Amino acid sequence: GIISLLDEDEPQLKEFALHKLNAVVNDFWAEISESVDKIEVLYEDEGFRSRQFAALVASKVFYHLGAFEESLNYALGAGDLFNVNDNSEYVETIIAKCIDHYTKQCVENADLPEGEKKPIDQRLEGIVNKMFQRCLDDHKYKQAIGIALETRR
Amino acid sequence: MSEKKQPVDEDNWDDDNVEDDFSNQLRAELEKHGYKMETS
Amino acid sequence: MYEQLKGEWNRKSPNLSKCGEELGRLKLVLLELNFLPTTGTKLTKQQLILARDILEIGAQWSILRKDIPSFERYMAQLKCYYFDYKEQLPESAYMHQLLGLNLLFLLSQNRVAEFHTELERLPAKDIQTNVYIKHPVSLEQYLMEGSYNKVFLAKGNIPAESYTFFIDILLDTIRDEIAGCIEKAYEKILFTEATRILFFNTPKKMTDYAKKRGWVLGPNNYYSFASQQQKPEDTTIPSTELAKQVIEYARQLEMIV
Amino acid sequence: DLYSRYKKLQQELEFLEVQEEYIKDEQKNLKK
Amino acid sequence: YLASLIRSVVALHNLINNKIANRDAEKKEG
Amino acid sequence: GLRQYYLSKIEELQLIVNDKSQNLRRLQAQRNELNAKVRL
Amino acid sequence: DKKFHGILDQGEGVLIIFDEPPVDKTYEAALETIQNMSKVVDSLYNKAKKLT
Amino acid sequence: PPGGGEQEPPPPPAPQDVEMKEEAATGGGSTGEADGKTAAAAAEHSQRELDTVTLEDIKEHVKQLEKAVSGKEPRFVLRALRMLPSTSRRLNHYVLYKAVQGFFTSNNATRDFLLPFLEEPMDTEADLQFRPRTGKAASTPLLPEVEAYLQLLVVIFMMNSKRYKEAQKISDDLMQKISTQNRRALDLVAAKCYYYHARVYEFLDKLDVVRSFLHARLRTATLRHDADGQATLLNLLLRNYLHYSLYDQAEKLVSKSVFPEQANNNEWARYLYYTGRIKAIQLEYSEARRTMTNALRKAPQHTAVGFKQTVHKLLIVVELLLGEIPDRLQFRQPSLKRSLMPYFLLTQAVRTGNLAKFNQVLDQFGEKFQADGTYTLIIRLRHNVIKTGVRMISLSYSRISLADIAQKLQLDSPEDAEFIVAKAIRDGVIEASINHEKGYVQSKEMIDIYSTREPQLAFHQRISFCLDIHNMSVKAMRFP
Repeated sequence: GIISLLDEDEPQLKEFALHKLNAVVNDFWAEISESVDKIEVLYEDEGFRSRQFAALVASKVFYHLGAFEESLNYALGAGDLFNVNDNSEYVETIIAKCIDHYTKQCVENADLPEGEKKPIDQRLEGIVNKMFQRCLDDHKYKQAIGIALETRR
Repeated sequence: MSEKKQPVDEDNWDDDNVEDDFSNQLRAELEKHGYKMETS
Repeated sequence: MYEQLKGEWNRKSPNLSKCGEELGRLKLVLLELNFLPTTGTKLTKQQLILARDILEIGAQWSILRKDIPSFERYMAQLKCYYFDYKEQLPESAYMHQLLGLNLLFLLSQNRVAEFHTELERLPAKDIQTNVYIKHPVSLEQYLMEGSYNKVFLAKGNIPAESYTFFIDILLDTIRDEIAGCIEKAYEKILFTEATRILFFNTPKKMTDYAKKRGWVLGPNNYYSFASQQQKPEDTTIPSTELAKQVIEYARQLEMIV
Repeated sequence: DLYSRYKKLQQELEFLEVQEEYIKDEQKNLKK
Repeated sequence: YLASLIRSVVALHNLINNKIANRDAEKKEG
Repeated sequence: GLRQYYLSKIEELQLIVNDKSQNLRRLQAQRNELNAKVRL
Repeated sequence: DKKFHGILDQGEGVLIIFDEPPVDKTYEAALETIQNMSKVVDSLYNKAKKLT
Repeated sequence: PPGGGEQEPPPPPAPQDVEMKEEAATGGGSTGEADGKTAAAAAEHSQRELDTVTLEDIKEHVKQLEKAVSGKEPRFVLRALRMLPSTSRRLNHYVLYKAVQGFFTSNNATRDFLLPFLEEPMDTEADLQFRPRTGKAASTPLLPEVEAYLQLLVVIFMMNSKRYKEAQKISDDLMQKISTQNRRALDLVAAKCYYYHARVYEFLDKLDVVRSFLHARLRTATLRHDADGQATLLNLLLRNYLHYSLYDQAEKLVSKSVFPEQANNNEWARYLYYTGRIKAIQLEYSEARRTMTNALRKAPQHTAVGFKQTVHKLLIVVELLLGEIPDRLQFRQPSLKRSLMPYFLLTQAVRTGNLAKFNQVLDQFGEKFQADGTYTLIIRLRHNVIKTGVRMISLSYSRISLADIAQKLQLDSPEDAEFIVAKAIRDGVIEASINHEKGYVQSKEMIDIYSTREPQLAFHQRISFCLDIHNMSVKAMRFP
């Protein structure tokens, strides 16, 4: 129960659980198949100060659990602790569904953005232009007009 | 053809049902009848 | 060698002012090193054999104070330690009496699925050897069929440790079960026969069951409400469902798909 | 230009649904 | 239940009547 | 990233090309046959 | 010998007599078709299973 | 030299006869029609590669004196294989090394000389962008090293040969894998080498860092291609996760990778069996027997099929757990008959009502069941023996004493002979009552089951089923 240590709400262990979730959440990516609440509320119980690091490890495990959208939303709440993670082999996983749904949200936006719009998550929408910079960065630009028009920006 | 990736390495049916009933029950039931007369 | 702990652990300190210092001692384990299995430095075992002896005794007193959610915390951490292929002690005088102890309490937890997925970890340690773990798996085997008296003959046979809190929950999950199985199609039972089918001579505990369910308290009698008469003779429940199904036959019969 | 592939395979799905509905919506009238 | 059982066998005999006209012309005609 | 935002479905929007053409074929073979028998 | 049908009692000799032609035509004359059709699918092996 | 010079000189050229026709026709095709134009959904080179695995399974046996295969490696590895005008000399090089075996002596590769037989993809303008060549030019030496496995100071030669193929495998995962079928035709070369990547490791090595590499292999799978990458990477994911106690079973329930929707008729067939045992081992009985049956009737027509010797055993383990039993020896073989007699004697005890007859089997063949790895399901049949018996006795005897049924079931106790009958009614085996004051268990006689709705439920399962196969006969007919 390598995450059942969160039973202790004492803030020292709440700050040691993130200290540990860096190099121990790697192996048993199946043994954490049922840890939504112990990540969201544990990411809102401020004793766990690296609250979005827990959302990081939950996006690690839930995409492994095929919960691409649960890993996705735990990437949403994962703040800049996820939003800076953009160029790797597994981060690309949970940075498929995010804009996979944000792009249609913004299709609906650019179709009619006047009122009643979807809540801009600023982390669903955050890495959008931040990766449009990658369209600038590595000097690949044909894929950027398609990104924009796909996200209807 | 015939690959099978190996991970490890009438005449017949009616009597098998008849083998199931008297599997260990009175195989040569012939001579108990000669002994059941004076007992029962 | 950073111990702070070898004085008051074997003797009973029942819920005294040690446990907060004990967790604060388990805090000073975590500053030095993580309880990550430490794949390198196999020779250094003071973080592995000496530190886990604290964590296995830390699960031991977690049942004596009736601390159930914190009990499965330590035992799950011990499971992540014997998962390590690094060579350790193969066992001790505790590993049978703790791993099979989780087998005996998850027995009480009403989750039979995790009772049987343990069986990968020890193929031969159930029947041909390790007789102290034969006893819990044969127990839930005896709970599987109707056998109840051979279950409480095993409540005359507790060999290893006390097993007190587990068999007392095993009392309670059997108390409602006979109170469940008094409700079959029985005749009159006097106030002696089903009075002693659980384990009671004559307290007022029988009225606690006789007023919980039926089988009314009378002149030495359990009254039988074996009616089972109201439900039959239903043409309507087919006639709604089948009229759906008959048109469903004609869909994949004439209309080309 | 993966989005050129996107848009042309979109045209593909569209016109293929076109042709599929066109072939499909005769099996009754032809017979009749 | 009998009549639907017949319906499966008849179209299966029709299935071989198309596998007789598929394989025995690709070598012949091309 | 944004590269891994729109690539997984264009991978197989090409695989979803000839399914409906196969539908056209399995349908239209018989359809043309029907039209032909009729005008015959 | 089935020339008459009924039942005989042993305690007091009561002959409960009953009669019904139950049904024979509907099922067994539809049952033998199934074993006819089984031999048709067996004969499908001699023009399909051997052939393609 | 006469016993040599008449029995040794025909082993070089007659394999050279058939190896200029099978993998030279594959090298003549799958460099120019897999890297070339196309090898479509109806391809031939995969089945041609299926023809060049099975033939070489039982082809080579000997340590290859006279360089009959030990001279094939200095032939088949000096290959650029770039284009036709530079391989027109290589079509002579298929014959130029033949006299090297004949006029002179080559380097006899006997357990030591594989190290100068692997470093060649630099020699004379060889490449790795043409991985329809180089993934096959990996597997054309990667198979016969590991086909015999020979297990005597060889493992590092198998390893470094895989490392060069693992270098081809990373270029597969990263570099230009689209519409050349660089993933597709090498997902087989991934899958087929994994069994040689495993029986090395299941013999002397570890198992688990390959699993995270297989997660990294499952990472790029269905992430560029959704054909035969979702399939073979999950049976090869499961193959020791079942034998381990790690999570891997409720993960595979909620996993999206359950359906690759096509897996080439033989890997799809056992696919429903490895997850067929998962429901068997975690108590899901009634769902398992239909994916156990479906995993049986999709297998081809070979005879030495020792995994099929296991599925026919396991399929009616869980049906003894459910009650139904077919004749298991209905396809009995000279190789099935010896693999059934301990296990057929088990179900002899199940159809009977005796209790310690189970014990007379489980001491006689308790060791045999642990060799097949099935004992943990065998041990719980005593619940199903006693429910078979209590159905058997209650239907036969109408008004039987409860102090008689225990002596017939050798239960040794009448005081719980009431109690199994209590759980027989709680489960719902028999309906009727028990006179606990007297001691008899009476049973009501059955009534008109014909005028009950339940034979229509025997029909409605099969009315709708038989209209499906008539529809499937329509949907599968008019391809012309």
